[PDB]
Order: sequence, then structure tokens, then C-alpha cells
Amino acid sequence: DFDPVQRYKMLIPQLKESLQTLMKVAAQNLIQNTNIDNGQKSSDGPIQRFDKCLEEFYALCDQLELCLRLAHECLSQSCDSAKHSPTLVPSLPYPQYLAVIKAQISCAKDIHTALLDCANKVT
Amino acid sequence: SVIMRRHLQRIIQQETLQLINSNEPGVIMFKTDALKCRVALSPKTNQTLQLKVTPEDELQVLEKFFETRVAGPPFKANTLIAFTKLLGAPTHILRDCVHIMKLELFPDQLKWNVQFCLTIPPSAPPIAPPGTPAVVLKSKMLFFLQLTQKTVSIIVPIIYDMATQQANSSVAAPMMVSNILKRFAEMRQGECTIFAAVRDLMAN
Amino acid sequence: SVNLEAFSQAISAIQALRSSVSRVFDCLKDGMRNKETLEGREKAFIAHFQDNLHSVNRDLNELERLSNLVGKPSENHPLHNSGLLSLDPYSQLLQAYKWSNKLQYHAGLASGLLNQQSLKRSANPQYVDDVISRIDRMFPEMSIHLSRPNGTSAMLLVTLGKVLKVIVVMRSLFIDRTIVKGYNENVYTEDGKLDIWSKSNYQVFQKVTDHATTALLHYQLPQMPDVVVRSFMTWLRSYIKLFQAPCQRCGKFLQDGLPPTWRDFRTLEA
Amino acid sequence: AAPGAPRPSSSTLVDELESSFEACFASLVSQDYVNGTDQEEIRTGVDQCIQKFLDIARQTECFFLQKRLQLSVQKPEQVIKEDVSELRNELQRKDALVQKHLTKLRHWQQVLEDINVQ
Amino acid sequence: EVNTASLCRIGQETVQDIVYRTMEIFQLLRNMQLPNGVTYHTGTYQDRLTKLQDNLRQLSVLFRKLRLVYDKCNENCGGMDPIPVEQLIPYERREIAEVNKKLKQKNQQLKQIMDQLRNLIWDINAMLAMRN
Repeated sequence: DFDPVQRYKMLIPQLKESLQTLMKVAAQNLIQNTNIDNGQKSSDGPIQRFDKCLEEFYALCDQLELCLRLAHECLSQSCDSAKHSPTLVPSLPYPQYLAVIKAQISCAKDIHTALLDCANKVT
Repeated sequence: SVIMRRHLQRIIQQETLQLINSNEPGVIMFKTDALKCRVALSPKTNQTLQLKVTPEDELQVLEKFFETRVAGPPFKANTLIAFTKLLGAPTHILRDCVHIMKLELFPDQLKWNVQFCLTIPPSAPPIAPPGTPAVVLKSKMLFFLQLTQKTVSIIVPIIYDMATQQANSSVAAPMMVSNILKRFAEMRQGECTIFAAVRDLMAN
Repeated sequence: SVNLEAFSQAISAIQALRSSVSRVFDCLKDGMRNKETLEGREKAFIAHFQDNLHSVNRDLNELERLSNLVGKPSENHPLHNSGLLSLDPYSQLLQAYKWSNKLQYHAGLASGLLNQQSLKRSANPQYVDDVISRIDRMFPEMSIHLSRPNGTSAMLLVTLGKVLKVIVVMRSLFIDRTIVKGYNENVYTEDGKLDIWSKSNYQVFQKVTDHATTALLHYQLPQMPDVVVRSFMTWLRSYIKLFQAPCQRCGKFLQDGLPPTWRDFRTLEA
Repeated sequence: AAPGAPRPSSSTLVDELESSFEACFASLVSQDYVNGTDQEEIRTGVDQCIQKFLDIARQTECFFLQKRLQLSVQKPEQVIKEDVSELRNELQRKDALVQKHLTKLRHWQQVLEDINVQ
Repeated sequence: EVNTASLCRIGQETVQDIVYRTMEIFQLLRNMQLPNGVTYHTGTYQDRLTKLQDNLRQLSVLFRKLRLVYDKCNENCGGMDPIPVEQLIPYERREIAEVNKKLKQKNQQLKQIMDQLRNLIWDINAMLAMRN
């Protein structure tokens, strides 16, 4: 029952903090190998392999993108429906709505057939 | 199919009891007998004929076709709950069996295609925005009677009070009155096949 | 409901953020290719760092916008599509919608770009005027009227926020022979004896009259008189303010205006 | 032969027109899924198809003018006959319009003969 | 018998009209409103598709005539087989002249008639000051 936009809003801080933790563990691994290769036995602290954090970041990014795309598709559909269909949600009955929809579908198919015949005659 | 199986195991674990883990989850164990755990074509569906000991036989093929039609595209998970609810002991399962058999074969309104086993109609009585209307667990279980269509045209539901479908008004009252007067000799399986056949034939 | 643009912007922003962080991480796999002079790769590193800051700032700015969506999504319009498969063959509806929108956009762009025609030449009713007047009169803040006391020719006037009405007496279809006045200085209701012309003003709106005459000799399309008078009235409406004066200061002369290209500027300079 | 100067091809100026025309419209009429998200994408293609179309049109027209000029400087009798026919048609149209205007004025002045009965 | 000049003129006119028809049909199908109109039941789209098919037939026969005249031009290659392209850069007709003189005389007569018609046709400009 969660709305998309509010979920995105509440999830932005998650992506922020995950990127922060990602950079942190990256710096940890960097200083670890930098003290290992040329320094001495000082960095003895097993941190995260930096794989899980990156994968989680990518997954959260992908989920946010999915939610945004879904919201955009829904609003675009609502907009085009409102713009190319009157308000009839029972001053017209539902069968009239279905009939109008079918008639428009048939008109679009007829237009498509006419254009195909024009292309055929062109060739 | 996989999401429908997920919803099926969810709803079978939710309220009733299920079976222990095996090769295929079999929770279709009805009163008499049931054994359906073979899926030849996995992409299509994971379902088969449980068992045949008595009609309600052709009942096995009827249930197979009913499951095949109820799987289809993932249009609604409520269809699964509806099919699961089809377990009425007092000859209620026989009515749905006969209805599916009539629909699965498409024989010769008025000897034409008249069958509507769907749900969630747009012209339903406005009470609340439906979230998953499958069936009404009451004395008069609601169900779409048939999809009437000419060659206006609209479908009409019916709730036969089996305790028998006693239902603008010009399109509903005469047909229901005729169907009631037709099968007026319901004197023990009343609303099992008499009312079903009446609504099938004498409704046109 | 134009939030679709901001949402597409946010889509592009998050895609660019993902692409940028991926490229940043990929570039860190190797050091300077062949520096041979210094470690100036720190410059590109700081550039990528600032790009990350840019991405974060854009994400924040887009979080600030796009407040919320309205309740009851889809506004109960596709309930038929939301209906059971019994009545839905439903996707065909959305397909036809998208097809119609795409065809409309395509036709519009084609017509627009086809403005540069290649026709080397063009060779081998007192009912359209009233219709055109009624169509134009539906527009707001610009009231029109007509009496036509001369005869078959058309005589009409227009009003604006001020009393600087304009007297336009033209033929059936195309606008010509116009004149301008200001603040009841014409009084062309019953001037002298009737709706007189008098072809005059107090030596101030003469420039506006000349500009309107020039415009009449400029928007003279070969056909489609409705589009002609629409362009005419849009050109007229551009003087509702007469306050700004670009390409100069608003003190150069008596006034400043000549927008034949839908944009006004200081007159006597083109 | 991409950087080469000679153009090894033929059979043009006829099929090219219909090809260019149907090119950016077959994109429209197609029994295929259309993704419900696009902007500033097909515009480039349609500008290209109309550009090449008007270009080859200009080419054909210039070829026509060249052939016409060479014909005139070769066979001026044809151009003379064409001009004579055009002048005859113009004179016929002028005479027809004059007769129409005369008849209209006659009919007009005739009905308003005794408008003032007096 | 040949009319090659008129043929080329007709071809140019035909291709120009084809471009014009393309522009016109684009302008026509530009405002392709929703077929299932709220108010209009079946009025607009019928005549719309009618004019569509009409323009389609028109452009089809235009392409046909274009191909025909192009074949006729490219086939009747009579006169100046070499056809020097570098011969276009510089450094009886008695009946024609008679017809021209006759047309000029008719034009002058028509111009005199029109001149008389000017004065006979103003007729209101002088006396609109007191006309009603």
C-alpha cells in the first residue's frame, strides 16, 4: 500500500548512506593493501570484500529506477486517457465506453490498413 | 505459473493444512482421492488429473481443462482463491463441474455461446472498491450466471439461495422469474443440476 | 499535470549517476596511461569527484521537487482494462493510443519542417466571415464586434485592457485597410452621424498603424484566411503591455514595438 | 568504393522517389510492438528522409531544365509551338471571362431597369 | 506529334503537385482527432478517410503519369544525340508574330474597356459622404 513517490523519497537516504559506506569500505581495503604490500603487519582487520556493498548499491539503484519508471508509465497513461477520453465512469454507461473503445480500435486498424495499402500501391 | 504456485502455497499455508515437502507440492487432497504431481511441460503448467472414482470419468478432464483455463495469463491471482473455494460438499462442487463441462465443450443464449465463469464485474452493486472479489461465502454464493450477448448486450450475475435463483429490471426480473417458474419442482440435490440446467436452457 | 518532464529528468539523472559511478570505478582500475611528465591524473580524478557532487546535487534538487502523486491512480479510466479477461480481448486500447500520439507528433513535425516548400508557382459567401468571427470571439480578454454599415465589405473593431481599440475594416476573408486609435479618441460608434472612419489619430499611434499595415502585408497567406486572422489577432495581442523594450532602454523614443516574429524589441532598429 | 570518386551504380531517378517516400512512413505503418516512450528520435530520421527526397527532387528538376534548354536551343520550333498554344489558351480564357463579365453586367443592369417605379 | 516541351512542363507540374499533395495530406491528417468523438458520432472520420483515399488515388495516378512521361522522354531521343552539356553558357514564325500582334490588340482593347470600367465602377467613392 506504499506509494511510489513517497517510497523513492524515503529511500533516497538509503542510497546516500549505502554509497557512503561503500566509499568507506573501499578506502579501508585500499589502506589495508597499501600497508600490506610495502609496510608491515599492521592492518589486521577483516572488513567487507566490497563486492556485497557494490552489488547492494546497484540493486537499490535498479529498484529505484524500476519504481520511477512504473510511476512515469502510470501517470503518462492516466494523462493520455484523460486527454483522449471524456469522463464516463458509472455520464455514459460502461457498455457505451467499451463500444467507443472498440470503435476507436477499429478506426485505428482501418487507418493502419489504409496506410499499408498506400505503401503497397507505392511499391 | 510460478507466481500462481507461490500464491497457492501461500493461501494453503495461511488457513488450512498442507502436505510435507516432496517433488511437487500436492495440497489438492480432496475427500475421496487425489494424486497430481506430474508436470510434463513445465513452461505450460504444473498440474494434472488427481483421481477418478466417481463423477463430481469426464470430471477429471473437466478439472484439467478448468485448471488450464484458470492458469492462462497472470490476469488475477484471485482466480486461484476462487478455484480453491470450489469445494462445496452439499453437491455444490457438482454444479461447478457441470458448468465447466458445458463450457469446456461448447455444444450447440439460445443454443449459442453463453458462459461466464469470471468475476469482478464493473456493473456490480457499488458497496466498496474491490481488491480481490472471488466468491461470497454466504447462503447465496455470488457468481456470474452467463455472458449474454446478441449477434444491447451485457452479462448478469446470480446468487441462488439454496436453502433457486430468486432475483434495468426489464433485463433481469423476467428471465429470473421464468427460470424460477421452470424448475419449480425442486422437492435432495436441489441447486446442484436442476437450477444449473434451468439457468442454462430455460433462460432464453 | 506536466510532472512527466521532471520525472523523465529524474530518470535521466539516475541513469547518468549510475553511468558516472560505473565509469569512475572502471577508470580506477588503471593509473596514468603514459604521463612521462607528472601525476596530473589528479585533475581528472577531481573532475569525476565533482561530477559525483553534481549527481548528488541533482538527486537532491529532484527530491525537493515532485511532491507527490494524486490518490486513486489511473483515475478509474482503464477500469475496463483492469476488468477481467472476459471483456478484455485491453492492451489494444493502449496500443492504439500510443500509435495515435506518435502519428500526431510525426505529422506535426513533418508539417512544421515542410514549411520550406518547393512549389515554384501556384497555378494549373457571407457565411465564413460570421463563423470566423464567432471562433475568434471565444478568445479571452479580446472582445470584438461588427456592424458593417458600408455594405458587403466587413467592418469590425477589437478591444483590449485599455481603451486603445482598433478599427479593422476588411474584405470577406483577408484582413486589409486597418487603422488604430487610443482611449476613445476615435469614438467610432456614431461619430458625426454614424460609425465613421476619419482615418486619423493624434500623431502618436501613426507608428502603430504603419506597423499593423506592414504586418497585414506580411501575414498575407495565399489561403486559409482563418490562420491569417488568427496570426493577425495574435500579433495585435502582443501590445497588451507596452512596458518592456529590449535591445535598448525604455526611453529611446515615444514607444518601442515591432514583433512580427512573436518577439517585441525597440522599434526604429530593423 | 567508399573513398573512391567514381559512382558505380545505376537505375535511379524513378525508384528512388517511391523508395524515399515509403521509407519514413513504413516506420509508422507497421504491425509491430511500439514502445510507449520516445522523444526526439524519429524526428532525425524523418528530417533525413524529407531532405533526401527534396534533394533528389531538385536534381530531377534541374535535369528537366537542362533538357528543356538543350531542346529549345536544338529544336526552337517546339518551344515556338508551345508558346503559340499557351497564347491561344490565354486568349480563349480572356475572351471567356470577358463574355462572362459582359453577360453578368447585362443581367444586372437589366433587372434594375425601372427600380424606381415613380 | 512530339510535344516534348509540353511533356517536360507537365512532368514538372506533376511533381510539384505531388509535393503539394503530400503537404496537403499531412495538413489534413494533422488534426486527426479521436474517432470516437463525444459529440460527433460518425460525422468527421467518414469524410476524413474519404478525402484520404481520394488523395491516395490522386498521388497514385500522379506517380503513374510521372513514370509514363519519364519513359516517353527517355525513349524519344531524337535530336542532338551527343547533347553537349557545355553548350549552355554564352560568352515560320510569321504566324506566331501575327497571333502575338492580334493578342496584343485584344489586350489593349480589354485594357481600354477596363479603364472605362474603373470610372464606371468607383461610383460610390465620390458620393459616399451623403450616401444614406
